[PDB]
Amino acid sequence: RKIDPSRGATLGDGTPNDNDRIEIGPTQLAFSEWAAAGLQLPNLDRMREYRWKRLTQAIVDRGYGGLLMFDPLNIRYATDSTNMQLWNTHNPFRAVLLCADGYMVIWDYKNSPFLSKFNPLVREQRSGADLFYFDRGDKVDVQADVFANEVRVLMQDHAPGHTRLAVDKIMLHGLRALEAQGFEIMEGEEVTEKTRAIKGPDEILAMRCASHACETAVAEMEKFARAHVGDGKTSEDDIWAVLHAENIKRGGEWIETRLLASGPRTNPWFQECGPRITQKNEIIAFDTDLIGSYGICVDISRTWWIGDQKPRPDMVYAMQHAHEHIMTNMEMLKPGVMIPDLTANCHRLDDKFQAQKYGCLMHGVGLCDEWPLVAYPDKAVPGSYDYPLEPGMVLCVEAAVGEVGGDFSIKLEDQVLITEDGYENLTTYPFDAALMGLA
Amino acid sequence: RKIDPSRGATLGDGTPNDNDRIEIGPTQLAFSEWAAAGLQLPNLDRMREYRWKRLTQAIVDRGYGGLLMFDPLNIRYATDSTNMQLWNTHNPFRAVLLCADGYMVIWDYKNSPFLSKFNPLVREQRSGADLFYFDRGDKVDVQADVFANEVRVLMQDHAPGHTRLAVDKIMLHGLRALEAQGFEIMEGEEVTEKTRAIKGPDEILAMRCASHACETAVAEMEKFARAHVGDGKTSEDDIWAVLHAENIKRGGEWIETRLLASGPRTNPWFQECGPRITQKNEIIAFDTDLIGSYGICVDISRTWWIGDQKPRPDMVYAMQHAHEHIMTNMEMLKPGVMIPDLTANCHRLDDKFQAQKYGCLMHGVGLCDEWPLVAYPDKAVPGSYDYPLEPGMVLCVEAAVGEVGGDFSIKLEDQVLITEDGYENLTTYPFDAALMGLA
Ligand SMILES: [Fe+3]
Ligand SMILES: [Fe+3]
Ligand SMILES: [Fe+3]
Ligand SMILES: [Fe+3]
Repeated sequence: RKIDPSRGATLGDGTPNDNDRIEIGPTQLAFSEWAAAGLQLPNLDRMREYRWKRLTQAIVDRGYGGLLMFDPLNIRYATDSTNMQLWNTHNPFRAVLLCADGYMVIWDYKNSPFLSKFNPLVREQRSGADLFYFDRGDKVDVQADVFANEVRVLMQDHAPGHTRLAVDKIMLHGLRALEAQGFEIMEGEEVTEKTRAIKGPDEILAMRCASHACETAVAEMEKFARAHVGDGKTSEDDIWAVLHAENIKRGGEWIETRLLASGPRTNPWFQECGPRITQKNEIIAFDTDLIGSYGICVDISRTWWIGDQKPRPDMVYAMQHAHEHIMTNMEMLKPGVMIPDLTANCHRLDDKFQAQKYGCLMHGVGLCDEWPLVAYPDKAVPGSYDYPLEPGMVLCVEAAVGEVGGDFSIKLEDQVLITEDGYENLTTYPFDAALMGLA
Repeated sequence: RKIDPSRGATLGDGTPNDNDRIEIGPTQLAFSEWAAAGLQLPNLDRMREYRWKRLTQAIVDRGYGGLLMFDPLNIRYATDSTNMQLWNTHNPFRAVLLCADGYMVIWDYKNSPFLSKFNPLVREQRSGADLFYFDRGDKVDVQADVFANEVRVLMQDHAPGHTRLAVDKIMLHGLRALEAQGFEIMEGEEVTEKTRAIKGPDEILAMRCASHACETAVAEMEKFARAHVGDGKTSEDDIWAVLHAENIKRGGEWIETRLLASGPRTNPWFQECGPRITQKNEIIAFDTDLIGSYGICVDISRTWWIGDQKPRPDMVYAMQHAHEHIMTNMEMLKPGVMIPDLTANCHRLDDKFQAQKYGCLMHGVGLCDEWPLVAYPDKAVPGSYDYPLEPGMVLCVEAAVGEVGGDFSIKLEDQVLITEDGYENLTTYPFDAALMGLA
């Protein structure tokens, strides 16, 4: 019956206290750690209502009649319902229509209409939005017309007079079928990215929980790495596997990249975690890029020195330079600052680090990496992100620091909330004391 | 610095014996187990040439000038190059163009041109194919035109006279820009799915290795589950986490679904792995849906009974029925058989299992789930997959067996190669003896 005997009919996040329920979420392990940490749990019903209201408002503000979503991350934002998320990312079997009057319909996997029933804001569970060759072979086009006619009828009933339908991403068969029904297809991502960019109070609570769980998982990985690196057998993959397992054990969902590398494989950055046998007296740098508990992305980066010797002075300087970079850049953060002014006033990396610097100095984060992208001045494009920061935005602040042809790089990154009058760094994970020149 | 001291300049798959190399792949753990199991390793160079030749021929055969791929799994097929695959699945930053003359170009993440340089069949490494709102904000359109003009010039030089460009999936800004350059956009998935459907000799060797690694990882998971289920603490997530870690430790890449469930959460099927505390004397059913070593998908399902008591008779019957289903259907497999004849002649499940049966009785598999999909008679669509099986195809054979309103389901699934004369079941994982009604 109850999954948590110490509680009544509901868990702390308001969901049912029922070991046999369909809905998943954080494990008892995660909840125990969070309670011991004194973290306030999100109320999921209020969270789901917040997102839905805000997304509906976004449609209305643009004078659109609706938004059609095939990206599982947008579907997750709109409904909080998951279904084979990773398979869904490259197999578009799922769709959500949200109309300007708030009416929301999901076309789900035929076999699994029950996966969104926990959210009453999802008014209908249908099927048949899977318009790709694996699922339908030479008969995609017939179903594309069935599906587009369904969307037409829903829009006639729930957004009469509107011809503009925003779509995040759709297969060409789907696009043509919708256009044949008389829709003008608008850019759906411009709707979803800007909506998702402002977190409500429950999303922020959810993120604090996910962040705590992610930092716990990383601490397990550090413990494992410092204990086993340089034993002649332990690989990058061995270390990284710890993060995978500890995330899953806390109700997390997946990891977006393979960004953990050791020794000379840290420079250039973006070499992937693999079989390399790790060594004593070497750098290990990683980036969590992690979809964690409550489906919230925790995106932080740390660089470790592991060995009996001291790190080289150039490693210490680089680490200190990287730290100075993100602390200076996050100090720019407060409501009302224009994104291009972040670009213009950002901390200046030394010349020898300019060539291999990161693809941005900041980016948004929520269910994954999100709008905005804050480019360095030499890559920034005029008229691309002319908007101010607002309370409720969350930005990761980045530093990649390495020389061309060098044998190491530093990667640091913290996750930062915009508050009413400034910012709050959510990330508490320590910086390697030897690399920081403190030890 | 060799990663394998017992070898010369190359590893057994022909790749460099170099601990510090960029290229990732199977771990020393995986290679060690495969050697002990007596498995011949693929030659990756010949594998990569096989795929590239076959895909180029597919373009030529259709009278197209090129194939443009944004799906990371098609990119993986064409180049064997990974780059944040999971991030890529829902962030289309990457693109590969293959022209009718075999000329092949990748547009990669700006910061990482080196990630595909190990494959000399990739002739150029460019950037700027990232046409989505996160990456470019309100200036996607400008870059979409830059990108489309580059594709035009390449097609002019390497497929002159062709206007037909196959595209698997592209953002609408990209579609509009390509059509503005005079391209007729063809269905790219019809090209990629049919090409990937036939595995060459080295791909089959890679799949044998991946299958062995995955089966090893599942055996670790089974050991964990049988030792810890019913301790009042161990969750579905705890058990599943073992598969995650053991896959990563062997050079695997990710898991596509969350299909592991315990007790009453197995019925209906497609309930996701979650926080449920597992119980003694209960069914656990799961589906690996796993992207494993060498990036090969291993897609198998097993159902376990764990407890001091015997399974109920209806459980044993359902298991035997499920096993009979896949063995009977698998027996249909040999070259020349038309896919809808598989549909027409499949084993018939008992009436009480029909309503909740699986979405297909078979589907292709390679780098992930692939064409064809073999539907049950009541879902099959005429003219959707009118094609014969061929040697080198690999099909998973499925069984979901459960009653409406029931408190358990069985899920069984094996991965089967089509041979010159018939079939070869690649899957050797045991079936639960107690559920099979054996002492
Ligand atoms: Fe990151
Ligand atoms: Fe980041
Ligand atoms: Fe499966
Ligand atoms: Fe399958």
